[PDB]
Amino acid sequence: MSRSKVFFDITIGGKASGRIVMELYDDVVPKTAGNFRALCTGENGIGKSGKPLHFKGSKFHRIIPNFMIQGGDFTRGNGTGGESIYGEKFPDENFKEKHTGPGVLSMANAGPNTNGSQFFLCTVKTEWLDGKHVVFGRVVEGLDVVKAVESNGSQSGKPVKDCMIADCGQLK
Ligand code: PRO
Repeated sequence: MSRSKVFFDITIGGKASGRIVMELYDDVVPKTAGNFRALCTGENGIGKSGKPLHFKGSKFHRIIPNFMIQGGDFTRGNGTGGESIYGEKFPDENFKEKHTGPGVLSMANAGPNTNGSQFFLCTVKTEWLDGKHVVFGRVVEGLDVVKAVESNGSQSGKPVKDCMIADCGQLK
């Protein structure tokens, strides 16, 4: 069945750098896709954390060259935070989709069954994450914008400048 389309407009050090367009796999992982969709639109308002359940304004706090760009921590901004629309953590829905190449959209976590709002966009094939992170979508436009963000990461994960999701939402 159906697939939602969502976007991020990115700034890097405040400079507009383009739009990333993502297709979600609502047909394979509807609960996982649906959480991410709602966090793009902001439609579930204020969460248990007291902060908006919305990626807008948040950053890619962890970026690793030749690996992936990671965001979604809109409560702590640093990898410790994030909150799903379901309330904090939800189980791994399935591992039907794999990490096959750059562009893959997958959930960051802290171990089995700990999905929140943190996610990553792969800049390479990361087969070693298969069966441990739930893949729920892929980039279909703006992979160049993904690369631009990637150039600001470091081996340590720390970005050299703020890569921000200046706007986001759903297209259809
Ligand atoms: O941040 C990390 O290193 C792992 C791989 C991406 C999701 N969690």
